[PDB]
Amino acid sequence: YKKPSDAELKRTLTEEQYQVTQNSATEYAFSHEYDHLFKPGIYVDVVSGEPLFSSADKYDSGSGWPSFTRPIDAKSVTEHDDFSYNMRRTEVRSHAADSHLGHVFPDGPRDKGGLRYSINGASLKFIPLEQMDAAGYGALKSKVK
Ligand SMILES: CNC(=O)[C@H](CC[S@@](C)=O)NC(C)=O
Ligand SMILES: CNC(=O)[C@H](CC[S@@](C)=O)NC(C)=O
Repeated sequence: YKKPSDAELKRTLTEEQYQVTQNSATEYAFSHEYDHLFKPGIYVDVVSGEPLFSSADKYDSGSGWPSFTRPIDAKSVTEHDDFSYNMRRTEVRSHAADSHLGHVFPDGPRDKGGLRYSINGASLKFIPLEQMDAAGYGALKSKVK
């Protein structure tokens, strides 16, 4: 409920950020750095800068995309069913900017809830633990492992 026009996004995002978040174009498995990033911090929507994921919940599923057991809060994302490409899938988008993020699957680690949020790295901006104050995310420094 807080998204710019596509033309504004076209001039402010990279081609990969644009195609993934605005056209739901899945990045190639293993292609984004965030697939192999495991440092403390938060992952935010590239469009709104709203907090989406904590480093605490990030894990390697071996899929080739950033994987998380949960969003930072259920409120941060919007999920819906998708029956395209002949599949039953649940798409995940950010709440405020409504960016396409990826999909959620019921094959995540059971000790952490059983869900795998499979997210394009291109849909995210990583904010390191240390920069979280300077960038306005002080109050979430404690969701971070
Ligand atoms: C290759 N990755 C896995 O098998 C991951 C690792 C889980 S975490 C909690 O370290 N497990 C699953 C179910 O994807
Ligand atoms: C079973 N895997 C898929 O359907 C994945 C979705 C990954 S998340 C990042 O949307 N898509 C492809 C094209 O392999």
